[PDB]
Amino acid sequence: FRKMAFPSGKVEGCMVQVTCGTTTLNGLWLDDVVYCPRHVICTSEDMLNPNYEDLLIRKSNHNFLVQAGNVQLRVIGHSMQNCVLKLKVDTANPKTPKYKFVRIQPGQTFSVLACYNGSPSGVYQCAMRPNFTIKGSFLNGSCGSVGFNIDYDCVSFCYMHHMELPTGVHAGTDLEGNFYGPFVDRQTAQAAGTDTTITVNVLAWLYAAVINGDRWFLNRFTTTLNDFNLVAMKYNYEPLTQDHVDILGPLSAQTGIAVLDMCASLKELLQNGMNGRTILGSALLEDEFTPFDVVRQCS
Ligand SMILES: *C(=N)Cn1c(N2CC3(C2)CC(F)(F)C3)c(-c2ccc(F)c(Cl)c2)c(=O)n(-c2cncc(Cl)c2)c1=O
Repeated sequence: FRKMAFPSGKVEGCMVQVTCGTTTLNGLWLDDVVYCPRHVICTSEDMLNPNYEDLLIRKSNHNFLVQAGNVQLRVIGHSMQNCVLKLKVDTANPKTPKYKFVRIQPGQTFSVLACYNGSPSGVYQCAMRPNFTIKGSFLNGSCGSVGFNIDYDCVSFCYMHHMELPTGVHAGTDLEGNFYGPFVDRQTAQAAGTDTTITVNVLAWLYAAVINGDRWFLNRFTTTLNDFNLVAMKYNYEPLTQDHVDILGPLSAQTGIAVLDMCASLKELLQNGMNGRTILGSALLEDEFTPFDVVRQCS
């Protein structure tokens, strides 16, 4: 059992390099618009507290260089939308996939295509944490890398990378330029909230373990939503709702294991630990697989 990303080809053909003066980062080219982080218009002296509006007045169309590999795009308009710039270009991307922009909820997963200088370098699976950070793997130059899901033909873009916080976790926006959580595109102290564990995801992963033949943690007990939620609170797990129970319905049905029974098994794991045993080759409880992801990789 492994985190698996979506095939990246459809997004790879959308990545470009954006340069404003001496500042370069990655952009996303869809139809005749390139999307990128607005901090492309900054220099180092700006970063403690940029006035983006004032910085952008000194910028004309020709001050943005956009390159799609070799293909050299002509910028014919620009605007700022929240924390992204939209550069209108003369040429529609011929490789534009069917796509949508979506603002995800905490707990939801997506693939990241990490890019440097407009070139794709790696793909991996990630999650929006409850505190609205993502635990990405990004180096300097990665801004403008995107997070997405692929449903049949359609690319659903949900994340654009902006910044690494001092703690080494990552913050960024939806493709409308609104940050997830309370983060801002300046270099101030921005402490994260409690990184709580995504309970419904852990349950989904326990079901995937049963589907794949790891069953040692199935115990004799059941519990109630309220009693389980006391336990979740003590262990900094998200509260489980009836909605969560409902979305676990297919996995429950497939395995014959009532969601509240699986809850009682999780309770025991939280209270007693894993006593040196593994689940799906992991020595901790994994929370970055959704119910939806589990179905994908199991059947
Ligand atoms: C991303 N392509 C470059 N970079 C930044 N940058 C780029 C600048 C801000 C320096 C500049 F030229 F003036 C504009 C940041 C960053 C730092 C502070 C801040 F408020 C923002 Cl909005 C961004 C950054 O964090 N990273 C980054 C991203 N992911 C991982 C790492 Cl190790 C660094 C970055 O590459």
